[PDB]
Amino acid sequence: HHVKIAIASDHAAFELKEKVKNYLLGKGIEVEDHGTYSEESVDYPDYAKKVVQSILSNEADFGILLCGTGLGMSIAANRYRGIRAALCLFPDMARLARSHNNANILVLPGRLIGAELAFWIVDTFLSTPFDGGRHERRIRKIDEV
Amino acid sequence: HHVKIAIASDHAAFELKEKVKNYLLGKGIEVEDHGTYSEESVDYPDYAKKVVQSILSNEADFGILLCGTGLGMSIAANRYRGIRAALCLFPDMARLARSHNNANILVLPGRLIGAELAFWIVDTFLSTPFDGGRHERRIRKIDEV
Amino acid sequence: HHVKIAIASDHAAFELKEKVKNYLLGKGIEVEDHGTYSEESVDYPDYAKKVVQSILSNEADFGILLCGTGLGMSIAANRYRGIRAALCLFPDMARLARSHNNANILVLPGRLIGAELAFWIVDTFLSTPFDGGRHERRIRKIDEV
Amino acid sequence: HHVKIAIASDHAAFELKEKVKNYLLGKGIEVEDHGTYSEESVDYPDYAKKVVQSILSNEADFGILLCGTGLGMSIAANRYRGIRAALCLFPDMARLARSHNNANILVLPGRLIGAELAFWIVDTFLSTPFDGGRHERRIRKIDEV
Repeated sequence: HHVKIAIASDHAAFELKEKVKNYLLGKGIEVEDHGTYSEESVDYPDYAKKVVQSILSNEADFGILLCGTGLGMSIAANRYRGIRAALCLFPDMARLARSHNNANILVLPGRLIGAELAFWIVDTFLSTPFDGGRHERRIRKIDEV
Repeated sequence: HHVKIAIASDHAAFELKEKVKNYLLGKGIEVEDHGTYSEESVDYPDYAKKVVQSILSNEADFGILLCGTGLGMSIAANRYRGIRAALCLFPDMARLARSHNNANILVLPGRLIGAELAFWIVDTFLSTPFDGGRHERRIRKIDEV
Repeated sequence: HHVKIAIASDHAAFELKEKVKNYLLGKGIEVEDHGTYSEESVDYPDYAKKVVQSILSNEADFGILLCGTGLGMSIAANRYRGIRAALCLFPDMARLARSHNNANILVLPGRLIGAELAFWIVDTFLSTPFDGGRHERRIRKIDEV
Repeated sequence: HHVKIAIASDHAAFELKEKVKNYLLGKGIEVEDHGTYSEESVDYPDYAKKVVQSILSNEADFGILLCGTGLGMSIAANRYRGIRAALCLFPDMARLARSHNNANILVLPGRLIGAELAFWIVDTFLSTPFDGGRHERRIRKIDEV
């Protein structure tokens, strides 16, 4: 449980964000919730930036970003060198995001998946090591922009 | 059929890339294939950059990028301002990628989905307009990095 | 809105069942809720049978069955000749379930999908006609046991 | 590798059926291929029955059935008492199909999923034990028709 998560969502994925946060808190995982804090309409990139800043500053180990489909977050967060944000719809995607892409942000679709599936994806994401190997060159090439 | 597509993949998604290319060619859609041109091992970011350059230079209207899971491509392509690359696993995701995110690159997982599903995703992506509206602010915010 | 739905779930998919029911009711669609009526533990086949009976007696036009993954319901309901229960995880599956399989029961996974995705699947299921054609022989063969 | 699989598909899922068969054969798993043996048009229920008969006669340990979407096979095979055929689109579904439903037939969508994903689903299906417990009552209730 000694892993620190920075989490954020827009209004469309607020409900799932809350469930994921509470799931983590229930395991004694340290969670910083960057919002949003209601279902009033907000813009996803504002929230991507808060989690990004926390990862780039080494203030959290992993990020979790959520919007309706995950697409907006997957686009906004990956604007930043050093960020590898992975939109995962089932656990094997999270496994590979970690194993192959050394992903540091998990992106979830708040209107598309169920909470219990989200929890399995989160557990896989947080418990899978990076394989290194031939993947390392590829991850470095992402940031050779 | 007057739409121009720039397509690329790594070796893991070469087979699906070829099928998608041929599907497009069979409809009389202009396709520029940036490679890779075999199953010999290559690095996905090298191929993301070729499609990106083509979109940013207004040499193609839409990009299609493929790797094993789509994750590497979704990360690498979204490093670039002006690029909105959307990892879509089923047609409604492509619909929303266009409607809400004005996506200009479709990312597909070459080992995860079937060809006929990929074709439906592609058809949806290429035939859905951007809604504009309140989405426009969000897409602009992505590039306010 | 002149379509009558018989719906049921076990305890694991109670929450989604309620959301789907209320979604339908909000469109003025007639819904008969066969339960379950809480999250206390129950057995999915008991609920499959209630919706099945309603379809076979021509008391409802379509059924909707839900459990955690959809698997139990897809197995239990398809024990009955005349029932074509289709486990659909995204809208194109519901489209084909109707177009090709003339499905009369939609099965949804209550822990795996999000409510808004479920609503799109339901809308597709209820609004897609059967194509007939060469599919008719296949549907008849299902019941030649 | 001492597990015997009976496999069958219609024409729409012939390609994936062949890949799955060869994957199994490459691990030294005994596979009986009930067809179909080309892409000429056939009717899925004819093939469901062949695998079903093999499972009910204790001539194979597990079945694998494939059609375009999996829906036809999931309906046709589950007509038979003693058969628990599970349409699985990702590995966790196969895990639960085994753990909770003691599934004896895996159903795969031949046009919807990629081969490497199918292989992961198959590996999970064949390597997961039934949990028993409170699931046993439910599986018995399926056959109390």
